[PDB]
Amino acid sequence: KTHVQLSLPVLQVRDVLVRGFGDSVEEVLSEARQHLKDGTCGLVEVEKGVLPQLEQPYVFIKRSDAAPHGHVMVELVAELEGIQYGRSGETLGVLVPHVGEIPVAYRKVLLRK
Repeated sequence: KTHVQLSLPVLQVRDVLVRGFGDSVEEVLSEARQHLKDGTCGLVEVEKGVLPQLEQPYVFIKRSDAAPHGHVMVELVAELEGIQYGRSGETLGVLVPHVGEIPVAYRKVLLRK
């Protein structure tokens, strides 16, 4: 399938134990997709002071469309030193590994895989 319905655990930035997916734009996008597939991916909602607490490169989920079965359609965009790789809509949050942190909510998304 080109798209997959996922329910992403929303984590508080100060709870996150593993604060990025790796060391290159290509690696973080790769790892993010693997974790999304394995159900081991969390979402941090971006506000003032969140991103500097996480590790670059960042992986964003961004709205790709204006929501089948409650699931907002999203795609992945990476960022490193203020350059983005991809072009998409509004940020829903930054993806991080989920290693058992207790979430505050779930974000239902339809991921272009």
